[PDB]
Amino acid sequence: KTHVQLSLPVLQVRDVLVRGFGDSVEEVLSEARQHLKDGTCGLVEVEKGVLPQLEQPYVFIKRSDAAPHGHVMVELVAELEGIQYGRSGETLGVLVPHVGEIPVAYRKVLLRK
Repeated sequence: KTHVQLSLPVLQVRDVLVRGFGDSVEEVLSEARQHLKDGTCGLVEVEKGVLPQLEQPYVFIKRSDAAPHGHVMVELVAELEGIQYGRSGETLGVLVPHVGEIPVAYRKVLLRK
């Protein structure tokens, strides 16, 4: 399938134990997709002071469309030193590994895989 319905655990930035997916734009996008597939991916909602607490490169989920079965359609965009790789809509949050942190909510998304 080109798209997959996922329910992403929303984590508080100060709870996150593993604060990025790796060391290159290509690696973080790769790892993010693997974790999304394995159900081991969390979402941090971006506000003032969140991103500097996480590790670059960042992986964003961004709205790709204006929501089948409650699931907002999203795609992945990476960022490193203020350059983005991809072009998409509004940020829903930054993806991080989920290693058992207790979430505050779930974000239902339809991921272009």
